[PDB]
Parts: sequence; C-alpha cells; structure tokens
Amino acid sequence: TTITLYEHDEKRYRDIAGDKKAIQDALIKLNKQFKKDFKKLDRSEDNSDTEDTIDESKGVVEVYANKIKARHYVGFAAVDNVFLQILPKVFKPKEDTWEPILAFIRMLDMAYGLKIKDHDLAYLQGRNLRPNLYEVFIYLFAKSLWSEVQRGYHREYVEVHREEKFLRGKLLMSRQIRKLPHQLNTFSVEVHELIEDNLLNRIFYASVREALRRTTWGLNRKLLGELMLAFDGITPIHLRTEHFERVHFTRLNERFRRPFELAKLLFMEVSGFFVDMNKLFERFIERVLVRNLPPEYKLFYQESYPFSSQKPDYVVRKGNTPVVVLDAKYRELKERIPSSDMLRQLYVYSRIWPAVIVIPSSSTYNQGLPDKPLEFEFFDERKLFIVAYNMDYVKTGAIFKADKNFRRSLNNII
Amino acid sequence: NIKEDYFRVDMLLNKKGQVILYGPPGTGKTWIARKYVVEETNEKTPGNKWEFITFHQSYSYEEFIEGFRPRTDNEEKIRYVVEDGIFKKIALRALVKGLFELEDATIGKDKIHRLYILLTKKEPLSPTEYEEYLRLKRYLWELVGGLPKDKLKNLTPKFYLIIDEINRGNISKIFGELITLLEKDKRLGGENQLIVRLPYSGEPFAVPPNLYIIGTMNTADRSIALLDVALRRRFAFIEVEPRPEFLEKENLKKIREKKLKTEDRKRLNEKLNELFSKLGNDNYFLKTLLEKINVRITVVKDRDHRIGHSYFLNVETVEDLHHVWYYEVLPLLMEYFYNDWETIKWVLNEKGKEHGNVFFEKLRLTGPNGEEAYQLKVLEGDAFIGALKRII
Amino acid sequence: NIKEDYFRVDMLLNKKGQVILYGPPGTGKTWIARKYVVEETNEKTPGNKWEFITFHQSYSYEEFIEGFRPRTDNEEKIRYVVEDGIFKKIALRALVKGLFELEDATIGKDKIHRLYILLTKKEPLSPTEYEEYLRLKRYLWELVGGLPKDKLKNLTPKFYLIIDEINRGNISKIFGELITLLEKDKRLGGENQLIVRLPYSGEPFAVPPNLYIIGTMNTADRSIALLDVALRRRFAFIEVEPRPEFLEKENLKKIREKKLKTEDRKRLNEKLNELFSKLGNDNYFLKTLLEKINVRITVVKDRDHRIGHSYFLNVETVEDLHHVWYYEVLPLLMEYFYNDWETIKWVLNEKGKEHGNVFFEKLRLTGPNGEEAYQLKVLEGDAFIGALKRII
Amino acid sequence: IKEDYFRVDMLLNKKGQVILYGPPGTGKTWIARKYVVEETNEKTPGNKWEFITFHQSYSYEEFIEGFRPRTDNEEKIRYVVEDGIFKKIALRALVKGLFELEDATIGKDKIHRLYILLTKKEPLSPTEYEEYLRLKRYLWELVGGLPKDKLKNLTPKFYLIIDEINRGNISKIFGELITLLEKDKRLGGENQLIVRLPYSGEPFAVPPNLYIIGTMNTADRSIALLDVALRRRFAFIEVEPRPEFLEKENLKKIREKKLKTEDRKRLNEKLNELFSKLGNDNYFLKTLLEKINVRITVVKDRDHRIGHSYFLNVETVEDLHHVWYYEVLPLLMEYFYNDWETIKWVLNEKGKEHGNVFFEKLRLTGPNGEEAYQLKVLEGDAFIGALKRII
Amino acid sequence: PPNLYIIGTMNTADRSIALLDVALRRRFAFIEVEPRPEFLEKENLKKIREKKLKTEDRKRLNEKLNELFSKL
Amino acid sequence: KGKEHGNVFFEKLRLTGPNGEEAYQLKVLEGDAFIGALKRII
Amino acid sequence: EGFRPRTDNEEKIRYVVEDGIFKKIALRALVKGLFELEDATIGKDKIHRLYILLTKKEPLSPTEYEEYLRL
Amino acid sequence: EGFRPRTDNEEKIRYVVEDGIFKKIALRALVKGLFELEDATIGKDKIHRLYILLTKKEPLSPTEYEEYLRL
Amino acid sequence: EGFRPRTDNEEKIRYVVEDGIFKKIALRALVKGLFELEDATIGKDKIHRLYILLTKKEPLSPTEYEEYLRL
Ligand SMILES: Nc1nc2c(ncn2[C@@H]2O[C@H](COP(=O)(O)OP(=O)(O)OP(O)(O)=S)[C@@H](O)[C@H]2O)c(=O)[nH]1
Ligand SMILES: Nc1nc2c(ncn2[C@@H]2O[C@H](COP(=O)(O)OP(=O)(O)OP(O)(O)=S)[C@@H](O)[C@H]2O)c(=O)[nH]1
Ligand SMILES: Nc1nc2c(ncn2[C@@H]2O[C@H](COP(=O)(O)OP(=O)(O)O)[C@@H](O)[C@H]2O)c(=O)[nH]1
Ligand SMILES: [Mg+2]
Ligand SMILES: [Mg+2]
Ligand SMILES: [Mg+2]
Repeated sequence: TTITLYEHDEKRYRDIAGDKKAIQDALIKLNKQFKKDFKKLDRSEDNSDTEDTIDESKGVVEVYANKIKARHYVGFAAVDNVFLQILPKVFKPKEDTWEPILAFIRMLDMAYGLKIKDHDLAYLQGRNLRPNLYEVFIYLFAKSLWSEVQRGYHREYVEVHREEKFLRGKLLMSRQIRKLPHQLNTFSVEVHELIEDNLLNRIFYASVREALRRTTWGLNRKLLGELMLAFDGITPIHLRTEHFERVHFTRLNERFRRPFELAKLLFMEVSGFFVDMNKLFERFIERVLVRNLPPEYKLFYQESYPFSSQKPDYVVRKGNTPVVVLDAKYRELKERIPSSDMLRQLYVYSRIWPAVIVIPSSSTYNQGLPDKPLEFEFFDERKLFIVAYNMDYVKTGAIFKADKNFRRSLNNII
Repeated sequence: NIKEDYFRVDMLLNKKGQVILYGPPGTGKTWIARKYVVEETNEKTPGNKWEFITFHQSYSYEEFIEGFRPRTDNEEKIRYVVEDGIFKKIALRALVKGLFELEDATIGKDKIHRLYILLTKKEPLSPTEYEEYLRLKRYLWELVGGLPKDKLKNLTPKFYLIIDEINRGNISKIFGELITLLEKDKRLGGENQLIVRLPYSGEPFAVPPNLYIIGTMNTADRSIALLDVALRRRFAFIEVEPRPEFLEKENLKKIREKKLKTEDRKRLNEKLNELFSKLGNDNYFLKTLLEKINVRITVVKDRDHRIGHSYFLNVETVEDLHHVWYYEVLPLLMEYFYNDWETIKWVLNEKGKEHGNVFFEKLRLTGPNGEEAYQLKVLEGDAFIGALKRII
Repeated sequence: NIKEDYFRVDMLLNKKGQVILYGPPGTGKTWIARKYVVEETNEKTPGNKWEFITFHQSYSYEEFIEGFRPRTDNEEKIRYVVEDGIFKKIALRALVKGLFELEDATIGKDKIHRLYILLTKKEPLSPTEYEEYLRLKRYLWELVGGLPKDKLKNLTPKFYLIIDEINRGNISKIFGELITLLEKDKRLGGENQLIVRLPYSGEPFAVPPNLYIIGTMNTADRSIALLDVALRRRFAFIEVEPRPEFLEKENLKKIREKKLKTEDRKRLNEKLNELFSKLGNDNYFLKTLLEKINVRITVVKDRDHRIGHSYFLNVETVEDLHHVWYYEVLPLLMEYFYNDWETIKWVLNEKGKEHGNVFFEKLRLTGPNGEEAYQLKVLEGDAFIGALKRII
Repeated sequence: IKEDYFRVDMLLNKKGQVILYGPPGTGKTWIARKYVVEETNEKTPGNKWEFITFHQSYSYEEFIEGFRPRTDNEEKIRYVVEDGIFKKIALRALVKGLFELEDATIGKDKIHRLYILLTKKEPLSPTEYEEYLRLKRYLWELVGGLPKDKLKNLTPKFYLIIDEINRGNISKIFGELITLLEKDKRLGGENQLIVRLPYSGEPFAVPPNLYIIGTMNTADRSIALLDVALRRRFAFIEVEPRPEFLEKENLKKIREKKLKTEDRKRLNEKLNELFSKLGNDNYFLKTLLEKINVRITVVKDRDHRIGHSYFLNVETVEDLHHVWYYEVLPLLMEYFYNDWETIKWVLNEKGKEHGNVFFEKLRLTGPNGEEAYQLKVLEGDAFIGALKRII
Repeated sequence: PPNLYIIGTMNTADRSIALLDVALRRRFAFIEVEPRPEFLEKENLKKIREKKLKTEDRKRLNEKLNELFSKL
Repeated sequence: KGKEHGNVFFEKLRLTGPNGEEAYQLKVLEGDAFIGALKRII
Repeated sequence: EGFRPRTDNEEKIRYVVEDGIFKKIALRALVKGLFELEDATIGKDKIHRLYILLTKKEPLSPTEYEEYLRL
Repeated sequence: EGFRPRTDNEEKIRYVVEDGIFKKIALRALVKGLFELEDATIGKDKIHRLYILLTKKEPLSPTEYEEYLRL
Repeated sequence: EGFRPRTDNEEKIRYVVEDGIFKKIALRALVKGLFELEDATIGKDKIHRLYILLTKKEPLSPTEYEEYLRL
C-alpha cells in the first residue's frame, strides 16, 4: 500500500488502503529506526525532546488509535510494502499529486546541496506515472548513473604482481632471477591492468541490485535492468557503511559523484531518509538571501551566547556595522501576528546583536498569505523594527518570478 | 530468403571492410557468418583461407596480435621467442598469399613462397626455422613499403576471420593496433596506408585489403555500452533480427529437408504433421507464438533481448517443444528479467492468474513483510498446449 | 588542405613540440596527422623519418622507452637483457641523425655513424654487437654533455612520432620519464637542458629537439579521457570539430577527386550529380543533415559524442546512403540513446510522428506499468528521402 | 628572485629533503634545476647530481637495489644484485665525503679506489666487481668506527633531484629509505641508523651530503603524498602560480635573460606591439591570470589553478590566441566536462549568451528543456574585447 | 567428439545461475536438483539405509529408527 | 572560524561561487604579526 | 594442455607439453569410438596402440612419448 | 612435492623430486599402516626399510636416494 | 628463508638457499645463547664454528656453506 502525508496532516484508518494492522506494524519499526539514526541530521529550533518523544513511537509519525498524524519531518520511507512519503504542507493543493513532488525535490535541490538537473525532473512531468518519492530518487540515481556509464565505464587501474603465462607490463626482476628452472615457464610480472570491478563498481552493482528488487515503476525497471546488464561481470557485494567510506573522489572518478551521493542517500530493513522541515526552509532561504542581498554579505549560523547559546538562523552585516537579524521560521503565522514563542526569540536575537530583525515565512495557496509588500512592522517598546517578510513560492514551477518580488521587498527593507 | 542476408553482408564487406552481426542469441549470427564464408571461399574447415576464433573475458592482446610466450625448442629447455597471435598469423598470411598473384619486377616469389609455408605450418615453429621465419618476415615489410598503392588494392584471395562473440572480450584492448588499421582506408594499398610499428616484436605491421573480420556479437550479454568510437565506426553493424517467419509448417519443413536425406524428409513430414495437429491444426502456430512473445520482450525490456529462432527450429513433436520451452526459453526468460515474476507473467499474459495452468504459480505462504515468491511449474500433455494457446 | 588544419598544426607543433588532435570519431584526426607528416618528411611509409605507433591498454612502459625484455640467445635461452622501446629508438635516432652536421663531435663522427647504423638496423641486435651499441650509447650522452646549447637548437632533420589513440594507454605510466621532458624548453638545446637518468639501463636520456609527437586521442569515451593536468600542459590540444562543410556538392567533388586523380573523374561527377538530383537538387543537403544531427546531439548528449564527417564522406548513391544510414549511424544512434526512445525520435525530428514514413514505428501494444517502446522500419526508395527531408 | 632560491637552501639544511609542491604550470622543476646548477656549478647530470623522475613502473628493485643479470663476457650470465639509482648516489656521496677527513677514516687508498669504481661509466667487469663488493664491505666496517663529529660535516653537497615524487608509488619505491630521510637519522646525526637491506644483505645508511629536492604536482589528487609519515620527512615548499611574472616589465626581464642583445631588440618591439593591442596597459596578463586563478580557486580547488608557464612564452597577440584556444581553454573544458553554467562563470560571461562570447548559445533547445553551448573561435580585436571582459 | 558429455555440478548457495559467465548459461543446460524431503519418511529412510548395511545391521537399523520416531 | 581577514593564515577570497561556494588562500605572515596569529590559537 | 617440467635420467629440467584432463578424455573418446567404425579400419592397429597409451599412467620415457605424438 | 637441486657430483648437479611434508606424512602413515598388516606380508622386511627413510630427519643422501625411489 | 642463485667465479648457477634477515638473527641468538653455557652442548668449538659462519660479511663459499648446513 502507498500512503502519503503532508506536514501536520492526518489520515483515517477506515478510508486507508490495505489492512489496519499492517500500517501500524510498519510505523513502529520506522519510528524506532528514526530513534537510532536521529543524531545524524541537524536541526534548527526543532524542540525535538530527544529523550522522551522520539522513543515513544512519535519520532516521524504519530500513530494513534483512530488516525495517523505526521510530525514536521519531511521526506519519505519504505517499510514492509507500506511506502510512506511526507511532503511539506506549503506545497499542498486546494497528476493531482504530481506538482508537490517536483516542488519538494527542487526545494531539496537548492537547500540540501544536491546537484541534480532540471531536465531530469522535467522528463517525468506529464507521463502519468504514480507519484512516489522512492520511485523518483531511484530514477534520479539510475538516470544519472546510466548517463555517466554510457560515456565511460570507470575502469580504474590497480597493479597486481601476477604470474602470467604471457608477458604484460613491467617484468619483476627480483622475482624472476630467483625463479628455479623447473618453474621458468611462467613470467612473473607486475602489470598495471585496468579492472572493471573496482570498489565504485561493486557499490553500483549492489546499489542497483537493491534498487531493482524494491522498485515499482515501469520506467525504473527498464533503466535498472540495463544498468544491471552493463555490470554483469562484477562480483556482487553486501552493502555496508564501510564500503561507502572506503572510496575517495579523485579526478578520474569525479563524474561519478552525482550517482554515488544519491546511492549513499538511499542505501547503507528501512530505506530512504528524513530531514527536518524547519532546517530545510532555513537552508532554502539562505540560498535566496545571499543571491538577493548584494549590498550586505550574509552568514548563516552566526552565534552570540547569552548569559546556553541562542543563535539566529541567519544574520546579514555589511562589514560589521549593520545588525539585521533574519530568523527563518516554518510557522504559519496565523492572524497576521507572530506567536508567543516566535516574538520572544525575535526580541533576544535583536538585543544581543539598535538592530532590526526580519522573519521570513512561507506563502502559497495552502499557507497563510499576507499582502505583497512587507506586511507587518512591529516595535517592541525599545525602538525595535520587526518586519514580517513573506516569500512567495513559484518553486512548484521552474521559473523564479517571486525572487524578483522578494528582492523588491528586501530593497525597501534594506 | 537467406541469399539477401548473404548479399547484405557481401555489400557491406566490400564497402566498410568488416561487419558485426549483432543480434539476440539463438538467431543464426554464428551460422550466417560461417555459411557465408564457406559459400564464398569453398573451404569447409578453418586454417588456410579463414580462421574461426571466439572471444572470452580473459582473452588478451598477446594471444591476438603478438606477445612474449615461453616455447619449447626441440624437446629441451624453454626459450622466450615472441609468438604471433591468431590475427597476425592470418594478416601476414593474407598478405603473402595475395602477393603470389601480383606480377611485379621486385617480388621475391621464391622468398614469399617460403614465408607462406612457414605461416601455414600447423606445427609450432622450431628455432632452426623460426629465425628463417623472422628474417623472411623482415623481407616482407621491406618489400611492402616499396610497392606502390596501385599494386596493393587488387589482391585476389579474400581472407576471412569469424570473430565469434566480439563483445564478450574487451574490444578496445584486443584490437590494440586494429582500431587505427581496420578501416578500409587504413589498410594496405588504400589512400591512407599505415604500417604500424608493434611494441613486442618491434617489426612493422599493417592489415592487407584481403582480410575481412566478420563479427558475431551477442547482445543479451555485455550490452550496447560499447567503445562507441573506435570499435563502432570501423564495424558496419548488421542487425540479424530473430525471424519467426522460419517457424511455420512449410518453413520448418523446408529447413529440415534440404539438410536431410531421402528417408529423413518423409519422417520429418510425418513428425511435423503430428506436432501441428496436436496444437490445434494451426500451421502458423510457432510463428504466432514467437512473434507474440517477442513483442512483449521489446516493450518491457530492450528490443535486443528477444528470444531467437534457433531454439524452435529443431522440434518434431510436442515433447521436444516441451524440452525447448523449459530449458532454452524459460531459463533464458528468467535470466533477462532478473528473477522477476510480476513482469515475467505479463510476457505470457498470465498476470492475473495463479495456481492453474500457469508457468509461474504463486506459493501459498507469503513472507514476513508481505512479499510473495513464485515458482516455476512443469506441465505436460494438453495442459501445456492449453498453457501455450493463451500466450497468443 | 593547407588552409586551416595543416597550417595550425605546423605552427603549433613547431612552437609547443607536441600536438594532440582531440575530437569526436569520424573527423580527420588520424588523417590530418598522417597527411601532415608525409607532406613534410616526403616519406609515405614509416621507418627512417617517422614512426606510426598506436597506444592500447596492453601497452607497457617497458616496451615504450626502456624495460627488461627476455631475449633468445643460442646457448643460453633465457637471457634477460634491457631493450630500448620505440621512443628510445626514435629519440636516439633523431639525435644521431641530427648530429651529423655538428662541429664538436670531430673525434667520433665515425662513432655517430656507427651508432646510427645500429639504430636503423631492423635485424635483432646480436650480443656481440649489443655491447658495441651500449658503448656507443654511453659515448653519445658524454658528447652532448660537452655540446653547447647554442649548437643543439637547430638540428636539420625533423623526426615525428605519430602516436594514435594516445588516451587509450596509461599515459602517466607510458610517459614515465617523458612527463618532464616533453616541453620545448626542456628538450636538448632548450633553455633548461634536462638529461634524466633512466631506471633499468642506468644510462642518461634526453629527448632531442628534432622529435615531435602528434597524438590523436579520442574524446567520445570518457573513462579513457586525458584529465592529467600536469600532462595537458606538455601537449597543445587542437579541437578538430566534425565539419559538415565537407559534405556539400562542390566539396564532395573536390575531396574525392583530389585523392583519386585517375580518369574516373567523369564517373564520380555524373554519379554525384545523380545523387543530389535525387535529393531534390539540394547542393547543401548532406551539409544540413550532419549539421542538424550534430546540433541535436550536442544539446542532449555531450558535445564530444557528435557524428563525424567520415560516415557520409564515402557516399555515392541513394543506395549507398541507405547502406551508410541503416548500418553505420542508425545503430550508432541506438547506441547513444539505448532504449531512450523519446530522445532518439527527437534527434531525427520525428517527435510527434509515430506512423508512416518514419524510421521508428510505434508498437500498438503498451506495457503493464504504462511503458511503451518503438520498433525500427527499414525504409527504401523515395520514402527514405521523405524520412530524411524531415530532419533538415 | 633569490627568495625561492634561498628558501630551498634553508630547508635543505633543516629538514634535509625539500618538496616543491604546487599547481602545474609554475616554476617547480625550473627552480629545482636552477638551484642545483647554481650550487654545484655542473650544468649536466653526472657525479655531483643526478636527475631522475618517478612513475608507476619505477619500482624498488631499480631505485635502491635489486637483482640484475650482468656478465660483461657474452657468457656465464651472473645473477648478481646491483645497486639502484639511489644507492649508487648515497655510496658515492659517502666516499666523496671521506676524502677531506684528516685521520678519522683511515682508508685513503681504499676509499679513492671505491670512488673510481663508483663513478666509472663503463659497466663493471667481474674481476673488478669483486673488488667493488669487497671495498663496500670495508666501507660499512669503516663507517661505525668513526666519531659523529667527523661524520656530520662532510663537505661536497650531493643532490638527487627527483621529479613527480607523487606519481610513483612513493611508499614502495622508498624501501629502507622510509626511516632514513630525517636530518638526524643519517650518518653523523644524533641517532644514526646503519639499516640492513633485504636483497644483498649489506648494511646501508644515507650520508649527510645527499639532499633530495623532489618536485610534484598536486592537481591530480588521485596520486598526492597523503602518507602522513612521508610528510614528516620532507619540507613542503608552496610554489603557487605567481602572475607577477606576466607584467610588461617582468616579462621583459625574464624573456630577455639569455639573448646577448641580438634578438632582444626584436623581442622588445614585439612586446611593445603586444601590449599596444591589449589597451596600452602594462598589467594585462597579470590580472588575467589573477582573475582566472581566483575564479578557479572558489570553484574547483586551490590546486587546479592555471600556472604561468602557459602565458610566459607569448610574443604577439597571435601567440596569445594560440595559447588561449589550444592550451588553457581545452584545459578549462576538461575541468568542467559538460558542466556549462560553471565554465561560463570562470570567464564571467554568465549573462552573456551570444555575440563576443567564447561559448555561444545554440539556437536549439531540448525535449526535456535542456540546452548546451558551442565553442566560438574568435579572431582579431574582437578576441581581446572578449578577453578584457574577464578582468 | 560427440561422445564426451559434460555433466556439471553446481553448488548455487553462493553463486546463482544468473551470476555465471555468459558462455555457460547457453552452452550448457540446467537441471535443478531440488531438495526432496520425501527421502526422510519412516519407510524411505529404512530403504535408503538398507542398501549400505548387512542383514544383521538392518534389524539394529530397524530398532534404532523405531526408537527415533517414537521419541518424536 | 569567525576571523576572515587580518592576522589570519587563511584570508577569504572576496567573491563566492555561482552556487554558494567560497574558498580561501594561505596567507604568508612574518614577524610579530605571525605570533599574533599564532597566540590566538591558544 | 600446458607446460610441465620433466627430468631426463637425473639431468637438467626438460620442459615437455603434457595434456590436461579435458584433452585426455576427448582424445580418449575419439580413439575408443574409432574401433567400431568400418571406415577407420585402415589404421585399426595404430589407433588401438593410442588407446592403450592414453589410458595408462605416467609415460616414463620420451621413446613412447614421441610415439604418442606421432600417433 | 617439487624440484630441488642436490649435492651430487661437481659438474653433475641434478634436479630430483624432493617430497614435501604432506606427501611425507601420508606415506609415513601408509608405511606404518602396512607394517602391522597381516595380508601385506609379501615384502614386510622392505616396508620397515621404507619407514626408516621416512623418519630420517635430514636431507636424503644421493647414493641411497634411488633406494628411496625404488622402495 | 628463500631461494637464491649464486655463481661465484666460474661455476654453474647452483641454486643455494639463502637465509633471510630473521634466520640470521634467530640462529645467531641461539648459537650465542648456547656458547655461554655447558650442560649438554658438546662441541663448543663446533658451536663456535657455526657462529663464525653466521657473522660472515662475505657470502659463503660452497666448500664452507655445506659445512654450515651440516652444523
Ligand atoms: N580528404 C579528406 N578526407 C577526410 C577529411 N576528414 C576526414 N577524412 C576521411 O575520413 C576517414 C577516416 O577519418 P579518421 O581521421 O581516420 O578518423 P579517426 O580520427 O581515426 O577517428 P577515431 O576512431 O580515431 S576517433 C579517412 O578516410 C579520411 O579520408 C578531410 O578533411 N579531407
Ligand atoms: N625565468 C623564469 N621562468 C619560469 C618561472 N616559472 C616557470 N618558468 C618557466 O616555465 C617553464 C615551465 O616550468 P616547469 O618548471 O617546467 O613547470 P613544472 O612545475 O615542472 O610542470 P610539472 O608538470 O612538472 S608540474 C620552464 O621552462 C621555466 O623556464 C620563473 O619563475 N622564472
Ligand atoms: N537451415 C537453417 N538453419 C538455421 C538458420 N538460422 C539458424 N539456424 C540454426 O541455428 C543454429 C545455430 O545457432 P547459433 O548461430 O549458434 O545461435 P547464436 O550464435 O547463439 O546466435 C544451427 O543449428 C542452425 O541449424 C537458417 O536460416 N537456416
Ligand atoms: Mg554465437
Ligand atoms: Mg585514429
Ligand atoms: Mg616537473
């Protein structure tokens, strides 16, 4: 069964496909698996409460008696033929669930640091496939591999001190001089032969073999079927985490960086990955600000310690003199005013940095939308200047029209 | 319609110089290449005018052109004389056999005929005549460089070389000196005559315009990720399609009677009439079965993974069709789809069927995470024919 | 011929010392390396003035400049001697031929002539004269140590080493010592005369300024491409783009009658007039056909996987264009886009077409999970030109 | 000028063996060849210094010692162990250092007999090779009975200037030398090591004369000296690609160093004609290499920078055109193979698509919305206007 | 010669039949020797062990197998 | 980590990459300014 | 088929080509099959000499090995 | 087993087949097994001679190596 | 321990077995160990003859290696 969630959204167990007992068995393994692998991913003002909440089967999904509720952890996971995918709530609409997939991967393209191509994703737009995050990241792995295997096969050179019936390469002399004449019929050479089954090819044969076994599309089954035939002579391996560390990216296999990072993102039971929606917006806004703020340079994660260090998500300073704090919040900001938890942190970030502070918030049809300019000016009775900026999201499309509107509102703010 | 396939090879082999009969296995690519050379140069065996040679994964350049090899010398201790491979024993042979018919006033025809004897010698070279072989080979490449390009295009004996399974070996490593030479222009006598200096023996070497290197590439193994520049431009690729037109009643009768004898063709007529009467009196059954199963292969997987037509070409009864479907089609079908079951039953259009007359029946015990494993099921008699009559 | 690709090789090889003609397959890279050296040295065969070798993955460092190679003597069969490769037999040949017209070798001009005989000797070196060869070699590097740099700047011959497919071998390993000699001011006579010490023989070695190295690498493959940044400085890369301008009506008559200067110029001209008259009297058809494929390959594939102008150069008739399409470049296009059918339909500009006069017909049978693949169609006649007029 | 010369001379007395590492295209082999020539007054290799260079087939058996068949009699091929390139230097640098000592090494007839059999270019006959192998056993019986004060100060400085030290498998080539390449583990040091060789079994120790100045490139990161125990031995001199030499005056000072005022007047008016076409600015090629090396530092790494061996041999604007389109733009395209919006940014033509751009945009597009550019060969003064926009 | 038949034997716990070399899945013809549990009955285990032993060993083999399956 | 200019071994290059990357360069110091860049480690 | 060393009456090592397993069973299947052929009776004495030599073990001297290579 | 040179005559260095450890221990187990067997009494006075040659803790002498070969 | 060819002045290549670094320390520690005590190590001149033939700087002659193998 395929189940899909948006951030802070619920599904009924009666309407859902499959079995009632089957889905709740899949989740308790996933929330437990998120507990052991929680510390690998960074957060930003998450209020995670690592001791109590995550180990109570509330790590990724809150499984309840009457419904199934998603926390603010975005991504996907495939467990026990119950494929779960959690999209952001910002891309929620009012092919009907194919626009938020390419919106989320493009927000996973710019924020998280991936180097995927837009024409890789635009190939899938309109082919009426079943929307699934695991079916597209296997495709993004398989297409970027088959576009990097079609040119060259990555045959890397190792040297072997082999006793050959012929003579290839440099003849070892200290091993041939001390050769008895009863065994003179084989040369003892040290040939730098190119092997096809290197460590990077043992991984990509194993990463395809664990992908074709767990794929469900009709496009990925054809593409991984051609990749497995190209890797036919390679002896297979069992994938571990030691194999993904033992290879290093030099200049002769640098073009295999794009399929390998996606092969490390999906393989290392469980499959997939999860990230916090607060930090992914904190990373995504950081791409927008430094591009859109020419007058003043901006650094993310600068920290100033009170008295326990409370650090802003981003601060922009021209040289050192202007202190314009920019704290990225994923909150909906209901009733056109910041909440108690938000404005209390905005007060501290301005005071310990005469410092204006701007809060960027999400804006679409689903999320709360303010007017086009800088919506809310606030003073906290200390000559402060709190500006509520809102970035519109044309990221569901491929054109960046809202970046010009975000620059025009920031130019009036700067 | 096989003389056009002996003309499709023949029109490309005088224009590009060498071909590759690429196609799915069980088609006749080895048989078309072998029965074209035997029909052209009337020599039923290898050796003199053509040499059959297959490739493998551990085949190296030193076995093909030349390499240092230990060789015994008159039942005594070994020496380390450099041995010419299987190509250089026929590339030099195609030169010195063509240089008989050339009437020039500089040919050492007594010396060239002595070199031709030492090249066709089936025994290995003894050191009393190996130095006579290397000295006469030195006279050959002093003579070839002195002949003009006008007298090195019309060499009469067409030498051949059936490279079987050319994609199985590493093609760019075997053809070391033969991905700069195997063009029609880079041969001897052409406009771009190149005599390439070899690394091991140190003597210059150039392919003559007689040698045509026919290749028979299986493409269900070590697929189309080829060299794509060197081993793809030189070879004029001929697709040998798996033709189900040879699987009718008359076409199976015509194939198995021409190679047959007097008493064999009457028994092959009685056997094939018994076979197709058990199938439903369908004279076009095995054609329609192979054509239907080939369309399902080219839709799901690649178009060059189709089941060929050399398998069903040697059937005479239902029991022989059973032993070619369960040992040369269904193990071959489970090889292409990498032990998949939900798409291997759509090829037989048995996607929504289980536990009946199906070639892959579901086991009635699912796994822990809801997975299911199918199992091959042997059939017999009219149950198997009813399992074949719903593939169409 | 002398306009661009000759006058920019000769200017750049005389300035840098080494030229690599990198470019996609089907372009005149081996040809412009062969034509430039033969038109310079006036020797249409290898040997004395120039040597044409080619690299591969079985090529050794020990067989290039210096290595231990076991020879076959008479009474001691296994005798391990150090044998100079092909580069040390062309670098020492370029040195002792250039040192015939010097004025500081006045004690051993007979010794330099005797050393030149031992290097031009194609017979294998007997061990009674190999020590005479080694005594003259260590006399040579004593003589260039006492030679001034003003007299080693101008050596009047011009020796060449056309290595072909340089990028195939392990170029960091084959050029062992040559990764620090191959520069214009690091040969003999340059501003930094470097005489390095070879490992095996223990004799010093330095590339003369007489020598030039014209590599022709291929850049369609990527796992063998030359990314050694310390080696790309030594060479001087010349991109030979595949020019479709050699496929016009006036250009095919000028390229094919320059080489074939026989009395068949009336035969080629009336055949090339008949070929373009069947193409709609379009004198720029094959120029437009190769241009509208190479641009459409550049945008989706890499820019170095383009179709060259050596496929469509040897066309004569529509029957010959049909043979070079369906058997050389259409299996090549199915190798670039291997079961990526929406791309290969678009490269031939048949994206919306799925029936009729088209190369790839759509199958009328879709798959289980919504996949769909196409099928070749062997066209002929004016319908084939109607499938080529849609590309341009 | 003499700063890189003196910096090599300081570290070759402190650590013992210097390594000039840097991006390819700078003066690494040149400042290593000019150092050894100006310090030993010997322009060709020989006794006082020997140039070698490493590769993957430069194994241990031919560098220090290994078995080598050698008979010099055309009969009775004697399978004897012969010393490599290094041990023929370190034994030569020792027995040349045992001349100037007064009375510590009492071998004044037996050391000079060993030196004349070590510098002998003709290969050793077996009637004198038994003398060479017997005197070498006397040498390591002599060394060991000398005080460290009469062994630390050996006068004549020997140099084994090697090249591409990273290119060979350096932990395999350096065998017994992996523990002897410190300044205090040599002969005469505080902790001398008479280490034993495997094959011949005769002991061995490096003299304090022999300095190993070894140049390497660090753009190939596939083969860089990442062994952390062969970075303690060597002293790593940074040789960055310095664009200060590509001025008008600094290019006139370098290129007119050895011409004897014959072609120097031709070179002076040729550089006057080059910079008159670049815009009458003496500082063009300095900031051209600077704005490329900075823009290639922030993208690829610090180590893939364009050197100054490319642009140093330009004379006219035509020779700059033939070093741009044929040496560095094919180099810039193979850093970024089919990575087009990056290589457009190194030339900072990122908004420029058509016109005087090196990479014009193809008028076609893709089926999935992709695009790719095409290299545009520019000529004339339009090439300089396409080049001055980089600065 | 056409006499020489090549009867292979393949322990496929480590290497599957799809993981062979490509000139082994087409030149040869594969027979799956399935693990038959029907050789482990009470009467089938007696008949298999009756071929190797003698007559007096068979009554001891009969009594031991009767002692085995009574405990199970 | 916060020092990007002045007495520091690695100055920051003034422009960033096209997609948010930024590299440094090894600044050679001398004298007491080197010690002032060394005593801030401890 | 391969190379294998062999002593010649306590002398230096003499290399000789000794057939492996597959060639010793393929040649044995040939010379045993030619007994019951009516056309191969032109050399029935010499073929039978080969079959006795091909089933015995350790050919000790070259006088029967050169007989073996002649047959 | 493999080939080793021996201390034969001066100009007559010979390559014999000196047995290793596994052949020597399996022969020694076979010789000691047949030494106490009842039906192998045809040459039991020579099997004890072969046992002394196999427990000989030194390289075998060339004047009696053929006695080891014949036994 | 390994094999090593050794042609001295005019003899043939007699393939001697040369002890490596470790056995020339292990035998040298054992022989210098037994040289100081006297419980049952008879032949103190014989043990001293083995110690001289272990600290030889020159390679061993075949008239001296054979007595070194016996000791
Ligand atoms: N006359 C003439 N012929 C040309 C020209 N360019 C290519 N050709 C022809 O192309 C043919 C082969 O081109 P070639 O140079 O050999 O490709 P290549 O460099 O070897 O291709 P690769 O596989 O190594 S990558 C030759 O027959 C030659 O006649 C040209 O500019 N003029
Ligand atoms: N006068 C002068 N010439 C220089 C200087 N730097 C480089 N050159 C010149 O540039 C040329 C190339 O420099 P070179 O030393 O050979 O580069 P490299 O470091 O050795 O190149 P690599 O492949 O080993 S990494 C030399 O001929 C040298 O004359 C310099 O600072 N002063
Ligand atoms: N008579 C006849 N037999 C054919 C034809 N095509 C194939 N065969 C048969 O196919 C068999 C050879 O198959 P082969 O070429 O080895 O298949 P492949 O090499 O794996 O592609 C032979 O036994 C032929 O009898 C044909 O056109 N006519
Ligand atoms: Mg075949
Ligand atoms: Mg070529
Ligand atoms: Mg260098």
